[PDB]
Amino acid sequence: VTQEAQTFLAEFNVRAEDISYENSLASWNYNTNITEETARKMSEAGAKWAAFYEEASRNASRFSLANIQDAVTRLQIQSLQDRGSSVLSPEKYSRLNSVMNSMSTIYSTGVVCKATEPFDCLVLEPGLDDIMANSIDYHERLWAWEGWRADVGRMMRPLYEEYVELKNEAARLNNYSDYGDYWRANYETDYPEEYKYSRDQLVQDVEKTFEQIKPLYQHLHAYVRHRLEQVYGSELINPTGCLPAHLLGDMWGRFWTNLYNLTVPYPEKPNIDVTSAMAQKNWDAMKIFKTAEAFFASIGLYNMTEGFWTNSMLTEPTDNRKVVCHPTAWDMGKNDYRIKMCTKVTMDDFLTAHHEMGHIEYDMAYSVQPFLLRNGANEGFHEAVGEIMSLSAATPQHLKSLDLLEPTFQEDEETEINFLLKQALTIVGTMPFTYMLEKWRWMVFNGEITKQEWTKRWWKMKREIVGVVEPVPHDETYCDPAALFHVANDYSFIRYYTRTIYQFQFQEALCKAANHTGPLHKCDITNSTAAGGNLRQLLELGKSKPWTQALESATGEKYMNATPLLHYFEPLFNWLQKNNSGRSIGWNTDWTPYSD
Amino acid sequence: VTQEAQTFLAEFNVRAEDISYENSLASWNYNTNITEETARKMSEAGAKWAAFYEEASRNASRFSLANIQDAVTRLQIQSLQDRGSSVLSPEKYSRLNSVMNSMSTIYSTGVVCKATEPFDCLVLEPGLDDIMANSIDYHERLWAWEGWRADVGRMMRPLYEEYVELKNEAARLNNYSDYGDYWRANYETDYPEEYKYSRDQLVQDVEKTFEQIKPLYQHLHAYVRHRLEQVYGSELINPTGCLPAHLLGDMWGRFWTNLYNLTVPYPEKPNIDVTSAMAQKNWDAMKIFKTAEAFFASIGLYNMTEGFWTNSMLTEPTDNRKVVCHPTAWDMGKNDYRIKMCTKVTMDDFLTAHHEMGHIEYDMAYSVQPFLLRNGANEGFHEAVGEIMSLSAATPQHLKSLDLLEPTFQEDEETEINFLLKQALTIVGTMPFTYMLEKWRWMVFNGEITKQEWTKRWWKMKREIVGVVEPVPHDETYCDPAALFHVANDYSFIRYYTRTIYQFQFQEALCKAANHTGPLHKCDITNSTAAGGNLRQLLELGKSKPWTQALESATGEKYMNATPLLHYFEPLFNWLQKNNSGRSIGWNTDWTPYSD
Amino acid sequence: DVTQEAQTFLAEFNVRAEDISYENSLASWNYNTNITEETARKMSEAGAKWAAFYEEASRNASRFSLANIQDAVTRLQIQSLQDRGSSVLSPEKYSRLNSVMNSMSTIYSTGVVCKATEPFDCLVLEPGLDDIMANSIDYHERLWAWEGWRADVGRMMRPLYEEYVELKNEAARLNNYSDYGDYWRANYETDYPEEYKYSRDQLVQDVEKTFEQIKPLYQHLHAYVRHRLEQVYGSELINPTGCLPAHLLGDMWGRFWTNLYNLTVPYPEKPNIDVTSAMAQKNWDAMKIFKTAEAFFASIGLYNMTEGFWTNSMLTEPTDNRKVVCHPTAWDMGKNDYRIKMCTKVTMDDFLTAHHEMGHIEYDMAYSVQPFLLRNGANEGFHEAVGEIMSLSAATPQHLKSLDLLEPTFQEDEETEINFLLKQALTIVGTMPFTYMLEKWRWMVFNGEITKQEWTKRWWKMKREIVGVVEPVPHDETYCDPAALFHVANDYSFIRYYTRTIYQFQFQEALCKAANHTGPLHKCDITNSTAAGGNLRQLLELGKSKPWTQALESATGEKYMNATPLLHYFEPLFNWLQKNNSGRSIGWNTDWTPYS
Ligand SMILES: *[C@@H]1O[C@H](CO[C@@H]2O[C@@H](C)[C@@H](O)[C@@H](O)[C@@H]2O)[C@@H](O[C@@H]2O[C@H](CO)[C@@H](O)[C@H](O)[C@H]2NC(C)=O)[C@H](O)[C@H]1NC(C)=O
Ligand SMILES: *[C@@H]1O[C@H](CO[C@@H]2O[C@@H](C)[C@@H](O)[C@@H](O)[C@@H]2O)[C@@H](O[C@@H]2O[C@H](CO)[C@@H](O)[C@H](O)[C@H]2NC(C)=O)[C@H](O)[C@H]1NC(C)=O
Ligand SMILES: *[C@@H]1O[C@H](CO[C@@H]2O[C@@H](C)[C@@H](O)[C@@H](O)[C@@H]2O)[C@@H](O[C@@H]2O[C@H](CO)[C@@H](O)[C@H](O)[C@H]2NC(C)=O)[C@H](O)[C@H]1NC(C)=O
Ligand SMILES: *[C@@H]1O[C@H](CO)[C@@H](O[C@@H]2O[C@H](CO)[C@@H](O)[C@H](O)[C@H]2NC(C)=O)[C@H](O)[C@H]1NC(C)=O
Ligand SMILES: *[C@@H]1O[C@H](CO)[C@@H](O[C@@H]2O[C@H](CO)[C@@H](O)[C@H](O)[C@H]2NC(C)=O)[C@H](O)[C@H]1NC(C)=O
Ligand SMILES: *[C@@H]1O[C@H](CO)[C@@H](O[C@@H]2O[C@H](CO)[C@@H](O)[C@H](O)[C@H]2NC(C)=O)[C@H](O)[C@H]1NC(C)=O
Ligand SMILES: *[C@@H]1O[C@H](CO)[C@@H](O)[C@H](O)[C@H]1NC(C)=O
Ligand SMILES: *[C@@H]1O[C@H](CO)[C@@H](O)[C@H](O)[C@H]1NC(C)=O
Ligand SMILES: *[C@@H]1O[C@H](CO)[C@@H](O)[C@H](O)[C@H]1NC(C)=O
Ligand SMILES: *[C@@H]1O[C@H](CO)[C@@H](O)[C@H](O)[C@H]1NC(C)=O
Repeated sequence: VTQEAQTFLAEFNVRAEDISYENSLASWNYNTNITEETARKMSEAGAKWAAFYEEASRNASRFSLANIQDAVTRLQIQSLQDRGSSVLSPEKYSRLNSVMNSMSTIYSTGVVCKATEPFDCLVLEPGLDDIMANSIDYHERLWAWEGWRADVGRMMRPLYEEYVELKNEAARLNNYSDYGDYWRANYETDYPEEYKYSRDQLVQDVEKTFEQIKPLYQHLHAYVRHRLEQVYGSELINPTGCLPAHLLGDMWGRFWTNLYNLTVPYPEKPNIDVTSAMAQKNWDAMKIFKTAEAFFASIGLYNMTEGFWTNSMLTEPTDNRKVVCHPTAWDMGKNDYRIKMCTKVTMDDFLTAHHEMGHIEYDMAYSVQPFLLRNGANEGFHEAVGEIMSLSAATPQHLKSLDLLEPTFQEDEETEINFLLKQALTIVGTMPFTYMLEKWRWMVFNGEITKQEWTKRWWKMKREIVGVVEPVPHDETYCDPAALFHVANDYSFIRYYTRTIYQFQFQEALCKAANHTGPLHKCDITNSTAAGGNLRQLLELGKSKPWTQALESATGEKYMNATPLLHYFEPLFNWLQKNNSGRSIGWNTDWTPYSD
Repeated sequence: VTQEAQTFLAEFNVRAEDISYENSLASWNYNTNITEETARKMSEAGAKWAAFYEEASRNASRFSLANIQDAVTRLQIQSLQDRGSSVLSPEKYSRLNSVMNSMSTIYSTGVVCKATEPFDCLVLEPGLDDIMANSIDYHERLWAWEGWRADVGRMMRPLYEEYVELKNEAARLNNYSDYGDYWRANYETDYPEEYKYSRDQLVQDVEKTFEQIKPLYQHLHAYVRHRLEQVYGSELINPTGCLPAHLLGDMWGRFWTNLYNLTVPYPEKPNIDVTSAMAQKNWDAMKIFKTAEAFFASIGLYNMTEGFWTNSMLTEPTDNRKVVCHPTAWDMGKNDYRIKMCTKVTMDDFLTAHHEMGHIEYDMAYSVQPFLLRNGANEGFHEAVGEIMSLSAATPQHLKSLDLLEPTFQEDEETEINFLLKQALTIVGTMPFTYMLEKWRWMVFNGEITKQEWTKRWWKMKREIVGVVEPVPHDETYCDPAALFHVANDYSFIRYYTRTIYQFQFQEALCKAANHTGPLHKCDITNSTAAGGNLRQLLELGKSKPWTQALESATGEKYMNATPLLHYFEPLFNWLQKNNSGRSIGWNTDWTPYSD
Repeated sequence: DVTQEAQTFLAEFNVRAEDISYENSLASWNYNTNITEETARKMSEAGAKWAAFYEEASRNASRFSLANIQDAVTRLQIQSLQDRGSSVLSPEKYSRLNSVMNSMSTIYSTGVVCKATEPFDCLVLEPGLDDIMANSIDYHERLWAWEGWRADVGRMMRPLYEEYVELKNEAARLNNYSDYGDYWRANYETDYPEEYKYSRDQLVQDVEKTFEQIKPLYQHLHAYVRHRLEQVYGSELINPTGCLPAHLLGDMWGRFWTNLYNLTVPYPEKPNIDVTSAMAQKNWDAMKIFKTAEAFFASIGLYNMTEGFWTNSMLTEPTDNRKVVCHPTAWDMGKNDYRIKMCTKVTMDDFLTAHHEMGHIEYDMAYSVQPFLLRNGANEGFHEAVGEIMSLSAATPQHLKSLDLLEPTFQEDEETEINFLLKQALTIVGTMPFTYMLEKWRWMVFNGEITKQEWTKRWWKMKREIVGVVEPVPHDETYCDPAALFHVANDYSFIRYYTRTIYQFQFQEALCKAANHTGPLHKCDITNSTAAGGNLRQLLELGKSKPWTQALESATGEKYMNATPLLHYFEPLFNWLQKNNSGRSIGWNTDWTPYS
């Protein structure tokens, strides 16, 4: 029984590595060389992965987990046993395909058109993304926002209602309750009793730690809301009500980082922008990577494979070749670590480079585990591992190490509150947003939000949870969640929440390992070797052991804990309490622009 | 002004000699003992030398060559009027030192790391090298080649471009069109008449002698090509196209010597194994350096000094201290001649013991000349002098005479063809590699090759002139010339080309003077006093007379002639004309390992 | 809310103002095509009617809170209109300034310097001193014209110039500007779209930031001319290591070095590219010039010329018909009236001028569709910049050969290319230090950084500092040498030429992108590129609706002035200038003057 399980697994893994290697290959050649053959050869290789993974999961299903003896085979044979969406019929399964594919190309090809002159039609990326990052014209930020919602979003709704049907349907067939139970199962460490964690206890710990985080945000919300008035006027911001989504710093208010210029604490102070110094010194892309390399190399982490320095696209491919420049790390496989990035000589990219080289390390580290176990402990682990590198690299003492800053930079509590704010805008402001978004999706798969309360219970949950109100009413011809890439591309979103909490559990366990004396935000893990130890011990695990066990072994705690996050931000917490003395620290759920 | 210039050289020759002797001291001390205190003192010495020669150079600039009658004092106040890198502003001097100082420490610290498992990083000092000399794995030789280029070659690229800009500015401040023009100032014997050689003439005559060698290079090329199809196989070697740069037997394809084992014409015959003959003759490093001086005194010349015996490092001083084991012959100045060498009992180091002592004798003959003229008649001479030596030493006449070859050793063609072949790998394989490397710098300093087409035009010349294609496509992010030490450490290269022609013009000259009749390759100048008389007259010259006069007085011809070489390699060619009847001398300059 | 009241006020202002300024352009067209006294009367009457309408309407608009206007467009108009300009000042101080301004302008036009020998005949600028300054090589004749233009006319300005700056500066402050230099620097201030802002300080920084980008280039062009001008004037009058004397630079100021080409021709035995002869043979009039220019615009996609253009425009000096302003200008008369004023000849310079002055007409006819108060180039330089990219493509020997102006057998070797590139530099690179330093000395005089007692004292310290030009005769505070320029006596800004010359190359590179032409930028013509011309249409159709920073982005990709495409253009000359500037210097001693 166990003999055949290891036999079958020994067969699969061989043809599997070889066939998804063809799929990393075909995908690379698409993203770096965007044409139509590459379009074909990518779906031609994806299809081969789908049907080999389909059949092999049916084969795998034959094996009863009760009659397996290895903790390691059970876990392999378990995960391969998830037919996921092949459980449904070929007609229904391809109706889910076309519906999912149409949602996708609707998103990709969207456009909202101006109202005068040539009726110029503008695309999300980057036209609309550019207006939502940099514009302060209330009515032009609205223009883009309600057009993206009433013209693409409208084109989403019927599709999404089928998607939800067919996804829920398939899900149930797999002994899950809704397609949100399917996704929660990523957090399920059932198997060791000391480390048992259910799908339920994910929903609970999510909300629980949000609540631990809610206060900080409400001072960030009350802060931003106030210097949002200075720019748009008292007519347009209710001092004490929810904030309009079009005014949040990108298309959805996913992040608030573009509202920095409007909400910088101490404006008369400089910044930590090294792009200046970086470049003064003829600096190039490699130097960014090769310094990222010596960071990890300093921690006793893995240098970069030769395949890495050849087969990566680290810079934009000069001319005549189109590229999905979004930074990405590919565990291509068969020992093929590559990074995709149209790198520039900027501080953002410098930290982005650290972040992406982190994902590789993780991929190299757990290269040792068998093919089916070579992924992060759970979904939000990869991301946390990545970002903690940016946490250390961005510090001023590390930037004084690399000569990218003169010993003149004063740690003025001003630039400390400047730095911490830009961080929270990004890192805090997304945690209600990401929680509410994936909640709604859970509650729709739940059926708690019936199909006739979608646009009602969405914008209600926006107002009550996130502090964010619609500037124009929406009926049920809109599908505001499918306004966002991940909702319409069949991607989970809770991970970005669980990234955030985990990365500060990590950063604190790591900055304890190196005698760190004081403010978390001034921690750099470099030259630790000791921290890197704990860091290597987790990363080489992939999914070999429950996410609970590796969180405890590296940090000391078996469970998601938002307290370390709250440490990383205490100075700013204290600051928002003291600035927002005369404001209420909360929001109304009855004021809307329309009601004003 | 003759009188004063003379009085000024009077002051300089004494001050100078004394200071660069302290340098020779410091630098030697670094190479016989590699610790911190030695490198520092070495650098402090290089300072005082560098400063002293600037002021000196500046004072000689005051003078006026055409108001100096004595060609001798003309000559001396000339070479003293050249600075370079010093003419540059006090701020740009540092920018050039750092640029090179990081280039050079980039090449020394260079590693490349695998992915197979414990990611193991390998330097090029004792490793990546071994992989290129001893390997048959296309993929691993690609692993090191491509990786050496995409870690280091790239890591040089923004540093070569600065060096090139700042160095051309110095050459031009020194009234030379560019840094190529600067470098070809060596060959300028434009002062004495009838012997004027202009710098651009070197360019033409290097090319004009190159063409004479194309027919021998191309057959040698087209033979190994076939020897490589039988190792790596027809879908890795194009039988009518270039040869992939990584299969060539060192890191750069510079010398094809380690390819003998693949390419040897008669692998069933025997090689010259005086090694084990030296082994059972209880030989030691001393006995080698003693049979070498005993050579140098049968050419009627001088034995070694007492300083050579006690100051030289001839046997590796164990590992109790660390040493630069590259074999160098040091003319330390103030009458002090040393050789640094990690001599073992290898037929090869027995040859390099003759070759390096050759340098010393040349050093000693011209010791009678004034300090600023105590150097070889041009760069090419000195590295040739020592070669005409090892040419004689290893010819089985000379070996039998040392009782190191059987009293009845037979010289059938099979052994004389295996011998000549192996040599031609060493000596003919690198004539194209060398003409084409130095061309490409020349056309970069000149401006003919622009930064947008630096590596496009690099690899295009590697194909046309050299018959050698890249295994991986390289873009403008690499700087493949600086993957090689000489390029990254600011060293002129054509000297290895001029050398290889000279050594054979010299050696026919001396085989004539020795009434040697027959194959040039079987010539020995031992117990030849007519030979040595000729060679001493040339050797005392130093740079006192035009290198043309020098080359004329000893060999008759006063310019480079590729035809003594075509004479030494004549049996080989006739063999490569018949052996390649079925092959196609030539190479397509289009096919690549990556075009299907 | 005020937007609506302001749109009513506009529409009532635009009708009547289009109506009056048309009369104003008419009156003054009638003046510059027919210079009687009745035409002076009517030109003044018309100017004063306008002046009244503008005092009268900028008052009516002063009471309009710009922040209370919703349209960027309808705000930008009301903003412009809100500048009283010089109308702010008293009735007494406005007439003062105007009369101070006229007597400056008339001194300039009527100024003479006389000879000193026989009937003491006196010379004028247009058909007099200019020729001496543009043909002569007799040092002491050039000194006569340059030095008599500054002690007759120049000194007739000084008191008027001091008065004018004090008056023009009150106006400034009363209009909320810190000096008059600020008022001027306004043109580049764009700050309505918050992604696309610019401040009057940023101009100063960026003019200085780009000028440094160009200094190395202008230095080698300076250092080449100086060696040439020694060759003529000898060693005692032109210091090899020092500033050129000021009366030896091509015209009365050295605004352009163009007329030194005869003296600094790189390869003077090649066939010249003056097409003046070929047109002479082919029997061209100006109508052929203007029709080939038209067709050029036609060829790119831009419009042909209106009837009103051909029948109204004076393109030829009136034969037997009164006096005329010859200087090429291009009149956007109003009411869809486009014309050109010019005294064209059959000479290439006018041929190019016909492309660059039909370019303002193309710009005009394009933004015609804009509102009246928005019918201008997005800043000073844009307008001149459009024309100068028309002359670029017109001036290439390739575009010249196509018109049969060059022989079909015109060897376009790199010697005529470097010959052609040098003449471009002599007009273009020569003038940028000229303009910057001058504007820099104007701005600082208005600042107060340059007090009255140091006007001339500072002026020549800046000539010696920024432009490498020294005065052959000492001057003092009874001079006002800067007011010997037309634009200084006639209150015209100047930084435009510096900004124009920077824009034209961001333009040319962006349009040669669209034109599918690769290679040296000097060889790009854009004729028959409907594509190139369409991009140029969507720029040109804007006028001033959107900010310039944003115009530059939508046309070149970039938002800020960039010296780089101008560096690419001249890059070949710049490498050639380095080689042919070897035993020379790259700079100037500020201390040496031809009298000290
Ligand atoms: C990681 O690699 C380093 C060497 O690579 C670096 O590359 C550059 C980006 C620059 O940072 C250089 O300083 C580095 O050299 C390894 O350190 C070297 O290892 C070799 C062989 O083990 C040794 O001979 C050298 O002396 C070392 N260099 C120094 C400066 O000490 C390091 O061991 C590698 N670590 C891992 C985990 O792969
Ligand atoms: C070079 O030295 C020899 C003697 O030293 C040699 O040392 C050893 C290498 C050994 O193998 C032999 O070659 C010699 O022992 C000089 O020759 C001797 O000179 C003396 C005095 O002039 C004479 O009486 C001896 O007969 C010579 N010995 C031989 C073997 O000929 C020789 O002069 C030296 N050469 C020069 C250029 O100084
Ligand atoms: C601009 O005018 C041309 C016609 O120009 C005439 O002929 C050319 C050879 C040139 O020499 C001009 O200076 C002449 O005045 C227009 O081309 C004509 O377009 C119409 C309609 O598009 C077509 O029927 C004719 O065949 C064209 N004439 C030729 C000779 O091909 C051109 O469209 C005008 N461009 C504009 C308005 O932008
Ligand atoms: C190699 O160099 C080191 C350092 O230059 C020598 O060590 C020094 O020896 C002297 C006298 O013996 C001491 O006073 C110094 O303090 C030593 N310095 C250091 C850094 O140890 C060493 O002697 C040299 N080795 C040989 C074999 O000569
Ligand atoms: C170059 O020439 C100058 C002038 O003759 C020498 O300058 C003097 O050098 C002495 C000794 O080095 C100093 O004591 C004086 O102070 C110097 N005087 C001046 C005016 O420079 C200089 O030494 C010469 N340099 C060389 C290397 O020969
Ligand atoms: C070519 O082949 C010979 C024998 O196959 C190799 O010779 C060995 O070389 C090493 C180092 O040079 C010596 O220490 C050994 O003693 C040699 N072996 C024998 C049997 O003599 C040689 O290494 C090969 N060359 C290459 C480039 O692989
Ligand atoms: C990109 O793809 C096209 C067509 O698929 C192909 O012709 C081209 O050579 C490719 N370029 C690459 C892979 O660099
Ligand atoms: C020029 O002006 C005078 C007086 O204003 C007038 O009489 C004459 O006709 C005018 N000529 C032209 C061509 O306008
Ligand atoms: C300014 O206001 C006066 C007063 O009503 C009006 O008569 C005049 O037309 C206005 N001038 C303009 C709008 O130029
Ligand atoms: C540079 O040196 C050569 C050699 O004499 C000379 O002919 C040339 O004129 C020198 N150039 C300068 C600018 O001094």
